[PDB]
Amino acid sequence: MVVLKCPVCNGDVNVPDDALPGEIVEHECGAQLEVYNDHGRLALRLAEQVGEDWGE
Amino acid sequence: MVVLKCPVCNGDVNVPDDALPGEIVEHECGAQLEVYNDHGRLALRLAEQVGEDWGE
Amino acid sequence: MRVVLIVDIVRQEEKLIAKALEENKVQYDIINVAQEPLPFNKALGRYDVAIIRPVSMYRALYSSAVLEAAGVHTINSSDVINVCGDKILTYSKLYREGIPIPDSIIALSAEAALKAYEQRGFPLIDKPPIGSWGRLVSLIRDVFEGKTIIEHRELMGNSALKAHIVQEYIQYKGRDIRCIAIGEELLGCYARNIPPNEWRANVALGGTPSNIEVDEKLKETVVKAVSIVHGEFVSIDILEHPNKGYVVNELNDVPEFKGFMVATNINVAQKLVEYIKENYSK
Amino acid sequence: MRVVLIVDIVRQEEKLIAKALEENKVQYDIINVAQEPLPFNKALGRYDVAIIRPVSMYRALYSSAVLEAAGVHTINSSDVINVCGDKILTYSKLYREGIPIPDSIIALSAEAALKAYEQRGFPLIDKPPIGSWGRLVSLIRDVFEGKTIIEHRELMGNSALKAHIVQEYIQYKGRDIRCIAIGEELLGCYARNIPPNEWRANVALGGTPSNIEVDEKLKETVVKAVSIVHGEFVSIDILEHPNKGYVVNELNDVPEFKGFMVATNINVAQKLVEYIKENYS
Amino acid sequence: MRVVLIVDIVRQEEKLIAKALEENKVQYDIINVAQEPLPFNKALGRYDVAIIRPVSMYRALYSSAVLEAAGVHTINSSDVINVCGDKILTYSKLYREGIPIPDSIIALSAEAALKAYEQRGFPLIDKPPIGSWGRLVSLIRDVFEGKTIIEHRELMGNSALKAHIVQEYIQYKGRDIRCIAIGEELLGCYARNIPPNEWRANVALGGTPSNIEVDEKLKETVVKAVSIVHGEFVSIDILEHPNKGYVVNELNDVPEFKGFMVATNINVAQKLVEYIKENYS
Amino acid sequence: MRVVLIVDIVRQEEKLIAKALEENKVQYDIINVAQEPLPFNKALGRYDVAIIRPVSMYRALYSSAVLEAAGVHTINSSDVINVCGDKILTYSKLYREGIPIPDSIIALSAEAALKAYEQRGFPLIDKPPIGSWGRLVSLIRDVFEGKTIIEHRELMGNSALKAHIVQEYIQYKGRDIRCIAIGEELLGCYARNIPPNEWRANVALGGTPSNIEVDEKLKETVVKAVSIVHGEFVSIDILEHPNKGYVVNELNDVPEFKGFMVATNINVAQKLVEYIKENYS
Ligand SMILES: Nc1ncnc2c1ncn2[C@@H]1O[C@H](COP(=O)(O)OP(=O)(O)O)[C@@H](O)[C@H]1O
Ligand SMILES: Nc1ncnc2c1ncn2[C@@H]1O[C@H](COP(=O)(O)OP(=O)(O)O)[C@@H](O)[C@H]1O
Ligand SMILES: Nc1ncnc2c1ncn2[C@@H]1O[C@H](COP(=O)(O)OP(=O)(O)O)[C@@H](O)[C@H]1O
Ligand SMILES: Nc1ncnc2c1ncn2[C@@H]1O[C@H](COP(=O)(O)OP(=O)(O)O)[C@@H](O)[C@H]1O
Ligand SMILES: N[C@@H](CCC(=O)O)C(=O)O
Ligand SMILES: N[C@@H](CCC(=O)O)C(=O)O
Ligand SMILES: N[C@@H](CCC(=O)O)C(=O)O
Ligand SMILES: N[C@@H](CCC(=O)O)C(=O)O
Ligand SMILES: [Mg+2]
Ligand SMILES: [Mg+2]
Ligand SMILES: [Mg+2]
Ligand SMILES: [Mg+2]
Ligand SMILES: [Zn+2]
Ligand SMILES: [Zn+2]
Ligand SMILES: [Zn+2]
Ligand SMILES: [Zn+2]
Repeated sequence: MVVLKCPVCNGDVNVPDDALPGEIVEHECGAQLEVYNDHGRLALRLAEQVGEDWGE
Repeated sequence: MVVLKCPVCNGDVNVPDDALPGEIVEHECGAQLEVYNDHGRLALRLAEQVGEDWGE
Repeated sequence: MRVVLIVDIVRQEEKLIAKALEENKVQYDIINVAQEPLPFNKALGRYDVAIIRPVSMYRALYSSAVLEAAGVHTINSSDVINVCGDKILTYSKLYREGIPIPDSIIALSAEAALKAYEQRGFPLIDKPPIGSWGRLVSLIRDVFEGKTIIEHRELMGNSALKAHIVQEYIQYKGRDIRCIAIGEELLGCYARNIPPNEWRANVALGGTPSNIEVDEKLKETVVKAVSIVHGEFVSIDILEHPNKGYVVNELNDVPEFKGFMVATNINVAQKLVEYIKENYSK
Repeated sequence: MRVVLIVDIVRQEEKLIAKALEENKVQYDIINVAQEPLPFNKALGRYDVAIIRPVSMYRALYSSAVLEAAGVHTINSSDVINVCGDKILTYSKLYREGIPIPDSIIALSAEAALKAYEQRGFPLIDKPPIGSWGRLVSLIRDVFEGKTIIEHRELMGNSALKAHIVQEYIQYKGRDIRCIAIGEELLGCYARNIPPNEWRANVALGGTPSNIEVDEKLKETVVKAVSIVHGEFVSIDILEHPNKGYVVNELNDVPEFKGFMVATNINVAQKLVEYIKENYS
Repeated sequence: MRVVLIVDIVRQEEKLIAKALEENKVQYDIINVAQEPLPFNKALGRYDVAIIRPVSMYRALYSSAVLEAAGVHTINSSDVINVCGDKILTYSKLYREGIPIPDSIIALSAEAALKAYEQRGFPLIDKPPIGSWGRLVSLIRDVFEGKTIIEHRELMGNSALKAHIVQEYIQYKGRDIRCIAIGEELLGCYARNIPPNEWRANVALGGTPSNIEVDEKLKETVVKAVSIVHGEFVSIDILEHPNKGYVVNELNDVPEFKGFMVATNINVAQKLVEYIKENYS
Repeated sequence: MRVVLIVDIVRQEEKLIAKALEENKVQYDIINVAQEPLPFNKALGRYDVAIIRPVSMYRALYSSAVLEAAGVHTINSSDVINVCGDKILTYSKLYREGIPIPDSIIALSAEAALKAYEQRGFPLIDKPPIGSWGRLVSLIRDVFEGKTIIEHRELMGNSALKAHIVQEYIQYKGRDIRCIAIGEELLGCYARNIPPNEWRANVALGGTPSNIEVDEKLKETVVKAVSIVHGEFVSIDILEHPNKGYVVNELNDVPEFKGFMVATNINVAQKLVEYIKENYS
């Protein structure tokens, strides 16, 4: 898979080939992360917190 | 007019004969108060603070 | 006919409507929905018409919905309250039908807001879809101001306040125009003049009322806008663009009218009660 | 036909919808509205249909409204999102048409909420009109519990969370019923079984899916409910009352369906894309 | 001697303090910190003593801090306001010195709060470290109630409200004990009796006053707690525990005292002004 | 000697401290306070020293308070976290001691904030007492911007955010100076350079590191400030002022130090572990 850096702990994050931009991945540091596209790169940033209007 | 007690500072509030229950009155202590009906009595409670959905 | 006047905070406007009900011999009750719960059943069907007057837009929306479920005709309706109380929903309906609105871009995150500023350039207005009295309507004139406003919106507790309406700044006359319509017919218009140290025209913020000549294009604009959204008793805010003329900025579902009255001398509460008697007598 | 899939967080449901669009050879783009702003102009009119999938109800609502302004047909529509997204508005529509709902009283202040508890008696359910996944759905069994819940709601930052739906508590089977409709036709139903230490059936809270038999009374209740609110792709939550039978509890405008698939073996994303192709090509 | 009285909303307490200042021939000014800003400079140094009385905790803390920067002695001091304003900080100081407190577990996340409920068992008290008038002090009877409370507090706008103080529920005398100290000397105590339909004693919530006799153990507990926090004009809340005896529940750094006055007929404002005249002239 | 390392989200800084503890043969445990509750009891007294590293200020504050209750020496202490975490409390201690700070006016209401803007004139900086990474630090250029900022902060859910620190805008070197002190001795300093399209120097906002030579005046200002707050492991932010020279802008009680390490090639974690070993064994 692809190896991306955690924007929180700088650890290594193994992101599956399954992953699409916008998917959530959990890292061992305790951070929830979102994958996004930066030009030709997949990258990770801090995921949003659950909003009071979130769900179905 | 009627003399009602401020629920904040215990001082005297002069409420007009105009007064309907639900009307707002300011007092010298800095409190915003709302007129309400308690059986045969007009009384004063602390007014609500402005909400993010308040207005037209 | 039995009317219910639904209130939370009683302002001059509510007092004037109650007085006009009394003066025109209309049987009515007041229910304060900040005090009394409302049941989903047939009990409230004792009222023919409900005049929806809470200051809280959510209280207006929900009291109207509960009364409608009992078969009470509400003014305004919950569908009108939902749409007029939300600037994005209002702009959607207006835009679709060819009513001119300010050139606008919607940004649903801090990231998207910054992109919107970058796409449009400065100056711009950024305001949320909910709010009244000018609250959080922000003039953004450079990237520093833009960045700090974005940060501030991110900390709001109502996630709808995190949606950004980013639009062209339209002001060259020092006022905006406020009209009122009853039964989808124009009642009147006046100018709210912007006070020193303000960028906003709201009477709540110090805007001073004065009269205007109402020309045909203005009347036609207001009438079409109100007909699109189907409001029975609504206000409309209009901006004047140096090239494009009249641009509809918003509509409001629980209109205030103290300023309207000083400028136009129209007895708004009397016109409303007359309209209700005309159309809903039983 | 050109389709746009509107997303913020991409969950398994969004991935399956994108896969179904691909496999059925539908041209589609994905716009992430947590990343891209949306203009009020005619540019978006290049799309014939938008599938509205943000997790944020306000994002779903507003993205739908912008796309509609450009003449794009949205699934669901902004009118449906607004109604199904709000339980008071949904109840109002359903009650007016004689669809059974839980016996409900609406309280729009702390004072009004305590009066509603007193009118109704205990036990009761108190939930706000906005929310999903069981969030703030509270079981109120005595006045101490009611008083503390009232205080907690008063400190919420979204004033819609301060509106109280105070309802009879309907549960004697240990589950609720979840159905999905596409095109105002029933796709299927299944049961969400309440897990230990819960009062709520949501799959998000540990609710376990199982299959059920769908009798004519259930089908007709659902179909009527969906018809009243005009949802194109919606879920419906049904409670079972020991005397009254099926009672409609809520409808949802951006339905999740992982649990629905494990129970029914229905390829929901495939069924959705087939519907869109058949109706909007 | 020149005194400054710092206020935002002038309650009966602040009016009674202003009156006592006037009647004891003390020169004084009032600054309303909801109206006037306070610079960090040497201007405020004209005051010998500040009596800090805003209703808002933040306003009391920050007005105290600005006045202290100018060399004004404040009653209470900013560090006392910080510690007494926060139950965790107060409990920490008290526990370290061996002053009895309710048995408490601190939980700093939703996950940790559920674990703490599991450790303690039901019923229990869960309150946040900030608040007055009983606000968000919850009697949790079972896991359903616990889960809904955790959920509500996660959605609040002040992170201190996400800290859970999980305590044994003390149920013994149907009251709590409210004391006042000035200059670390006990002024006196009275009882606040829990009214029907309550679990809380606060007068604000319908608590009704009555008198108690202060024994040596109560006096020592109160005075020792006050000296640990260095509080100069504070209230102390005490709970009677069937095994531990008197346990300290909290201290308050801007005490209300109309209840105290009704209960004891002690002129708190007069005693406060006399104390200041005695020690700061 | 036994150490406990208190964490919630494990950033590079926490990983480097853990690594340093093991490489230096220090007996240590990690407690994650986002996962585990902490009781007020004597059980935590098994630790000699606690290194307080949660990312949340309230988790840092309260985890420190509970450990201190058990008699554990915490780095930093709850008293230091309370003062360093709050800009107003920090400025108050520094100003009283004659340590230069930016010229500041505190406004504790919307009305007072507008008055303070009128006293200061534009441009000015308005920031709340609480926050990191430059959050809500606003450069106010005119009354229109000021009025909108006041309105926004009035709608926030933490009352501390309603307190405005209205300060002179310092614009001189296009950077700020960031120092670290351990045991109240200066470890070192570097410069954070403000990037294009910013008014703020934070590395988190794109601030770029460079080196400076620390002169005696800088060292004295930093050591004096750290000594006044009694901080044992803290960072210090200094602004260069064209008339005042070095002014202290803030202190941080859970300092990040990745930028410091890159800029100085000083092994901060190692020095910290050496310090603890040297003083608490
Ligand atoms: N795009 C705009 N251009 C110029 N002025 C605007 C714009 N949007 C809002 N305003 C000003 O701000 C005031 C309030 O904005 P409005 O959109 O009417 O929201 P509200 O519902 O808060 O009144 C308006 O009366 C007008 O003076
Ligand atoms: N009136 C009620 N009686 C019994 N259970 C209810 C009631 N309302 C909600 N619930 C339970 O709580 C769960 C979530 O409530 P629901 O109204 O569906 O809101 P949401 O949109 O959060 O899912 C339901 O699946 C059901 O188990
Ligand atoms: N652990 C407890 N056991 C029993 N009663 C409690 C406990 N904690 C609080 N209370 C009750 O709740 C009331 C308010 O709680 P308190 O902790 O004093 O908070 P506040 O600062 O809001 O007054 C107390 O007077 C007491 O009656
Ligand atoms: N009075 C001021 N004058 C000039 N720049 C300032 C001032 N206050 C803050 N800043 C800038 O903003 C940045 C962040 O502000 P700071 O007060 O350190 O808050 P934070 O705690 O969020 O880092 C500082 O690094 C500095 O570059
Ligand atoms: N809400 C409107 C009221 C105008 C009026 O009173 O006519 C405003 O503040 O401008
Ligand atoms: N939001 C629904 C999803 C059910 C499903 O996946 O079918 C729940 O949590 O119950
Ligand atoms: N805040 C205290 C005041 C008690 C008193 O006035 O003495 C209470 O509500 O109980
Ligand atoms: N929070 C600091 C970190 C500096 C550092 O890592 O040294 C900043 O953003 O500038
Ligand atoms: Mg307007
Ligand atoms: Mg549901
Ligand atoms: Mg108390
Ligand atoms: Mg800083
Ligand atoms: Zn990580
Ligand atoms: Zn008063
Ligand atoms: Zn408006
Ligand atoms: Zn739902």
